[PDB]
Amino acid sequence: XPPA
Amino acid sequence: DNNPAARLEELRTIMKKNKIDVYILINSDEHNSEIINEKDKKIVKITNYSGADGILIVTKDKPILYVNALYELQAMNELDQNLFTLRISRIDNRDEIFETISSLFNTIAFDGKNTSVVFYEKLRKALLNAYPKKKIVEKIIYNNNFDDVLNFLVLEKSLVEIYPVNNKTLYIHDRKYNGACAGEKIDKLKQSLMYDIKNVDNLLLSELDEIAYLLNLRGYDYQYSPLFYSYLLFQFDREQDFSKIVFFTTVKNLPADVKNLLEINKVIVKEYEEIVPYLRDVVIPSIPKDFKKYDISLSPYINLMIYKLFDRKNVLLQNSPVVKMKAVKNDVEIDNMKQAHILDGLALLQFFHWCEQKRKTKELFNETEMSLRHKVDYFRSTKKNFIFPSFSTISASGPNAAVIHYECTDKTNATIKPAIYLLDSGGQYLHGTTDVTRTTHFGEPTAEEKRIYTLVLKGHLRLRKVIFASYTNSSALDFIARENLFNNFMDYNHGTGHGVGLTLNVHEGGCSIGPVGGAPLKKNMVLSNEPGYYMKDKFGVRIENMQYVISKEITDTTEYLSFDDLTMYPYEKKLLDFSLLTNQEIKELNEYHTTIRNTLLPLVKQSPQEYGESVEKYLIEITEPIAI
Amino acid sequence: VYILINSDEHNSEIINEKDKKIADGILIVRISRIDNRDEIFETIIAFDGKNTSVVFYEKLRKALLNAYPKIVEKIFLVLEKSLVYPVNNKTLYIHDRKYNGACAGEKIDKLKQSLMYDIKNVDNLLLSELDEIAYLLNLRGYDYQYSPLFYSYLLFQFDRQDFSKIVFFTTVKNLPADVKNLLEINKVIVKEYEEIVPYLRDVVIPSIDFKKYDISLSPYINLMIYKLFDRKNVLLQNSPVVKMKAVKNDVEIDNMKQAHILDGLALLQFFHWCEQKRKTKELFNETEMSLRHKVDYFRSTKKNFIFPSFSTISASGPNAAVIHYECDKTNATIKPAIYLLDSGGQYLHGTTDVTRTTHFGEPTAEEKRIYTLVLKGHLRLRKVIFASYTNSSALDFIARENLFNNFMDYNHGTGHGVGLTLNVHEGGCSIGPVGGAPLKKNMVLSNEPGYYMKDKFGVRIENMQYVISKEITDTTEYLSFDDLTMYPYEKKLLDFSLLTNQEIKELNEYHTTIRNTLLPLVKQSPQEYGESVEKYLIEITEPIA
Ligand SMILES: [Mn+2]
Ligand SMILES: [Mn+2]
Ligand SMILES: [Mn+2]
Ligand SMILES: [Mn+2]
Repeated sequence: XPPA
Repeated sequence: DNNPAARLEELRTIMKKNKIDVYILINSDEHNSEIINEKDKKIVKITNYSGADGILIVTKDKPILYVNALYELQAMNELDQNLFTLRISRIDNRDEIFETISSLFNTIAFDGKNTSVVFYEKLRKALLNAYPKKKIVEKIIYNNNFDDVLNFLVLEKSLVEIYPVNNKTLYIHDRKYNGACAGEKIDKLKQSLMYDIKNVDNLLLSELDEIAYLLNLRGYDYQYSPLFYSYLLFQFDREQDFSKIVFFTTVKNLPADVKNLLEINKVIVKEYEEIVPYLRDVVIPSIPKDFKKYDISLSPYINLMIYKLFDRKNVLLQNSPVVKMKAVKNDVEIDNMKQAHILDGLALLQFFHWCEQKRKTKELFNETEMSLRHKVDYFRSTKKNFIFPSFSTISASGPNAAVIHYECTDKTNATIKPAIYLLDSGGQYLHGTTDVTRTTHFGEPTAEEKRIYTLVLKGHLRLRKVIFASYTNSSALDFIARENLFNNFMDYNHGTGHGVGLTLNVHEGGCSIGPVGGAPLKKNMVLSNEPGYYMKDKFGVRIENMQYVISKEITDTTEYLSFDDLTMYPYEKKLLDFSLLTNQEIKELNEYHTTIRNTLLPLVKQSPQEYGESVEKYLIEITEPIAI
Repeated sequence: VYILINSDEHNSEIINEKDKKIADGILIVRISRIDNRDEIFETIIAFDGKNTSVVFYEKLRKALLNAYPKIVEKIFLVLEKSLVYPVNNKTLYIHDRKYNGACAGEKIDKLKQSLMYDIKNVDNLLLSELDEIAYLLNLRGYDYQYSPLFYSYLLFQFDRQDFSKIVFFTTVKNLPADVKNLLEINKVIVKEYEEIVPYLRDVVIPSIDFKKYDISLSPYINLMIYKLFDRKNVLLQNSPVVKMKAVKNDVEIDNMKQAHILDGLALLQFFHWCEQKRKTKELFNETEMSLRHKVDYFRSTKKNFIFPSFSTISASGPNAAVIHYECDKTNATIKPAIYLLDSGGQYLHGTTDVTRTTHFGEPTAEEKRIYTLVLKGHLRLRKVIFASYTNSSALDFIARENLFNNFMDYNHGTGHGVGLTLNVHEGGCSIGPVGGAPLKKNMVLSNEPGYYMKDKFGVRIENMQYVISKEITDTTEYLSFDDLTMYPYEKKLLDFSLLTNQEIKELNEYHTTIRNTLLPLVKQSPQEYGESVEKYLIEITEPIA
């Protein structure tokens, strides 16, 4: 998943 | 029910017997790992909050737990708010916790193993300007002897002690996968110390992916990354090579062929827990007393314990040269990444083929998120050179797809519905690490759903093929992935892309594509491309590929770059809004889908046992060219 | 090894005749690109203490220390008297509040607060940037040709508590009588300009883990003032005034709009003149110089005009490929070909900067294509909607992308900040490939993509615009721009194969807006603007089918  | 009020009221006594007023508990380990093992999860045993990001201030008054914004809806559902004060951290409020703990107490404690120097210093420098009158005395507490004591206390061992042990052995990552010998990499690191870093002769590698990458070794200490607990210490001798190399790790997990091969650099091998007394006793006393010379170079997020052994004036916090080293893949690595993604595409194909068949039977609607998650994980596991999943699979139906990091559990499981379905999944292979998201629909898509998908897809297709001058900052690339959402006053609360390791961590630094911080990109960097959009209580969409930086064109003046695909799996035609799609996008979709068919179809046909003709018909179906 | 730079004691980009010993250049006793930037320090002792900035000098000595490892430096030699002119006797004047929206005391108060909260480690601050001083004191001057600024220094000393002393160094013979009031009115002490080095040396400096600095200096400050201190005690940073005037207040934006309306009127008269003469073949006996004098003339007749904000670029044909082109022995005849006009002015209302490219002949398909590719990024940047966290370098990217798709690029930045009756290039914000930061509401920026071909031609299309708040949702603030510049684009140069319907709609919207704004003013003064002018304005603002 997303780096955020 | 493993009661916290019990464990908290218990803790408050152990703080008391130590004269310890305020205690900060954080979820992390001494390697700054994104995913921590159980032995390092202290916060959950005390709060029943199992979320990964969180910080716990434990005082005489009501304890406060900070968590990230993405974990909030889980913390309300988990954390009892009568016992503990709940609070959210956002990009807005970030330093609030520093302000907070400044607002309370003359004795404070930290887990030396579980705290970054970054957190510590920002706090300590919060209390410098908070209470200029107070003097801060920092102390490392060894073997629970507090009898030698603003007191800042770095704790050698946690006040919360705990889990399974890993006995599986380290293995060599064969050159055929990594493209370069450990010796070559260590020779490159050597060159860095001569030219680049001339103000330090001592370097400690604390990042596990850096140590694995450099030594071409992998291990079993982590569930989702094939890494192993270690430190690698380098001591440079200017007059122009390495004086010593000290490898701290779990020796019982060190195989025999690796040890003899560790006589190749004549590496000294120590036990893992000896890092502190070795630095404290052997290293530090040996270092002799316009241009400043530093005693040691530590990674920015190095644990507090290792840091406090030195005088802060003599430590240099910066990235290892390994960071830039791993961010640019060599061609063998790229080629291997392609093979891993090819294997992954085959696995996704089986997964969606199976879904589609059960969609028809309608048996798909007795399935759950957990069931679907085990299936894709299974299909990957039947693949050559597969190690294990590269992170916990996000399998989310309908409204749960609006939760970015959503995790089904045996407890949290939902029935698959004829609605939006989001699957974010990836694998570890000897060939590399993969990360891919696809969003599909098992029902009749609504107009809003198609439109949201397509607006996400437009950003995603743009970033696949974008042409950019080599100087272009990666934050520009992040912007074009969002443009089409921006035009609609829509956004997503995460970054667009991250670097990705070769059989290391699914999130690797050294490059990224995001709104804050950015730099130019280099050829053969590998990055994710993953715009999304999330509607609470309704649904969400994310579409993610991995791709690598290629040279597109070189003129007399300028070098232009673009990307090339790693990920091979098609997009969802049922979700397409053709009123939003230019013909250049449709052609790009078609060109991608045909490349997928050319690649995967011959692999399918030759294992009719494993795949069969229903699968290739399915493959041919989802790759059929769209009409202009 | 002597190092001569083109800069003055104040880090002016456009330097007076007193300062030119060799615009952009460095003499050492080869081009500099975005990759090649540090080449010169790798390439490379005495310096002009007046002309040399501590950024260059510290970067040099540091670079030198990397190799060859111990240097000795005496005021490395720093020359007070430089090795290797007209004077300005004209008076300074107050910039009225109706234009700038904030009293000089109200600014100083804001500045005083920066020292209580933002800067806690130093009590002394020296302002060397002429526009910062002019902005802070709401005063303007004649010391420079294209910017209404004056040679000065301004030193603040803080009591930690309040400001203990404010001393203003300047040319006192240019300080008027009503102004000497405003100086004692803020209780300022007024000293002369050459007193800077003596006052710091023989007065201020005798005073004063967790560290306290002696003085805060702007990064590009000259060495003569710098070397008056030991490096350890000198904190190099932007002053608080850099982010104060980068954000215009609303009265400032209102005045900026009015400045651009007057400017739209001057361009309208200028190009109406060109066009009448095009019809008669008369234009082709004119020259780059006469067209230059003509547009400067038409501004000079606008209300509250001061002088041109930079040297007008009037460029025909192949000359349009020279980005910085400056008209006597360089002067060329006007041709039936590409013509590029880059001009602007200083008004009491604000500073303008505009570029339009047109064609006095019949455009080739190449010229139209190049023009339209440039225009497309220009138009994109005009109306772009972006989350308020967006780095400005991203805005720079989208002004390039259409050019990128064809493997073309321009060798300059897309935009810079603009001051209010100040420098036409202002720091505090920009739109560029290298440096970038999030933009804020009421920042004023140029938007000026281009493309240039040696010996053939060039195109640049430039507007000024300012940042607005477009939408605020639960999570996010979306920003966009609104126009300052009001002048049409060139319909003759449009390639309609490259233009989307959204671009046409926006063109029409912009052109009808220009007509709605300029036309009633034109009709108010028939003797300044003929019926020919009205008809011409109407024709260039007509919707594209
Ligand atoms: Mn993912
Ligand atoms: Mn990802
Ligand atoms: Mn201009
Ligand atoms: Mn300009």
